[PDB]
Amino acid sequence: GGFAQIYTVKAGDSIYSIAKQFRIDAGKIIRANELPNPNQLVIGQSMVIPINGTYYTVKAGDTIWKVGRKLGVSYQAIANANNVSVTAPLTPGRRILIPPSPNKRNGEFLGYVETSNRKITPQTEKMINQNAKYLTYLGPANFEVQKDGSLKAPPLNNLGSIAKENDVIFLMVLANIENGAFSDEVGRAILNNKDVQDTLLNNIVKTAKEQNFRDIHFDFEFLRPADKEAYIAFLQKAKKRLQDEQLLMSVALAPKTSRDQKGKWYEAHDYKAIGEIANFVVPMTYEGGPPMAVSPIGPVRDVLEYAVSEIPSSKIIMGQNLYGYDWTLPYKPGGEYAKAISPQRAIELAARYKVAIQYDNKAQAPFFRYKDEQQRTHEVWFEDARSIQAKFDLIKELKLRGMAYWKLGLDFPQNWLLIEDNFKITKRV
Repeated sequence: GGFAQIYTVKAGDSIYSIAKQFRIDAGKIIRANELPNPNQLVIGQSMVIPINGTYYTVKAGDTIWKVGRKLGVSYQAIANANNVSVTAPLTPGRRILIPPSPNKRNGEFLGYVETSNRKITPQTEKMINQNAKYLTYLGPANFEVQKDGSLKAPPLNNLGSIAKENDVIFLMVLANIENGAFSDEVGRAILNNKDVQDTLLNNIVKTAKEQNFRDIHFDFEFLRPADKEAYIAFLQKAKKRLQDEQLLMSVALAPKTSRDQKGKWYEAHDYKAIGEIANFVVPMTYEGGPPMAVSPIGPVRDVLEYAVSEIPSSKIIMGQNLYGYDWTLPYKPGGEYAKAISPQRAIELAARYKVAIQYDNKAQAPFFRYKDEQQRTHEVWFEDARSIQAKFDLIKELKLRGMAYWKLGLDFPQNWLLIEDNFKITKRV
């Protein structure tokens, strides 16, 4: 980190002892974190302390003009930020505020809104409109591409307006989905018929002009390995067409860790070739499987380090989940699907069923188990300020373009606080 103050609730904490510790009003902490449980804080719960800069814990020898030299910060800035004389004594063990470095790097952020087969609410849209402040791209999932080259459009609700008013590029998500699943057959029909491709591109361009979509996002998945080359040829064809219309082109990539990795899901995506053609790409670095972290940082790193070896890092937007899952144990394949939940809901569950939140250092993700009123054990994996910050650190380390979020509308206040703390948000309109 180094740009945001992240605090993990400890035994005995109250919202007021935390407020005192950081010399900030409890109201600001509660509002910024939309705390569902301000009088029932959970051990292991993480929150962002809403200020510009971060805190330094005073040590035995410390002074202010000193801390100015030991860091790279104006001493008057430190003094003013803490409301003290420059020659003011410093009590060890207490925190002093250090103003933020002037230099945040730029980042592009993408938000998917799932509207297919749904009627999203005014409340959800209000939330999306708030999120859009922090976004570079946003659009509805999905336009379903048909075998004849026509498009089945999703509900657009108010997303075009939300995008426009927040200087966000309206993004057209194209998917080979039939009956609620990715279809290799739909992929085959389009990628092996040039007439259908022309019809498809006409429909894409027509739709883009009608709604002012300005990025065309191809999310073709589970293609036949046999159609690998055909996909590249189609994307080359699409790229020429879209550039002529001043449209951006982006492509979703199945998460891979090597060039000759086999499997119906992965073979048909040539990272290097697609990376050359697309303006940017999105490796799907997030997850009816068993309990585990949704996007464990080890495997995520492996996929992204491979991506960078094939594709300029400045073209890579990493995928990220805004949800966690609640599994009912014992887990059994074929049985019930885990319940998707917001991180706020996860906190509420830990509070309700009186358990601490744990943190997996290996996965860099929070989790806990709890027992419900039928004495069934649940296991919950979700996201918090710590886990998102770890991903942002990875973006900076690997010099990536930014992050793509599945899916907007979910309640996760700390994500948005941390984007602004860590990045200058790119606006392209």
